[PDB]
Amino acid sequence: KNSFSLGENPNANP
Repeated sequence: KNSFSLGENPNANP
């Protein structure tokens, strides 16, 4: 079972 890497966008990013 391949674990997917979540790309979370930074707090208050322009």
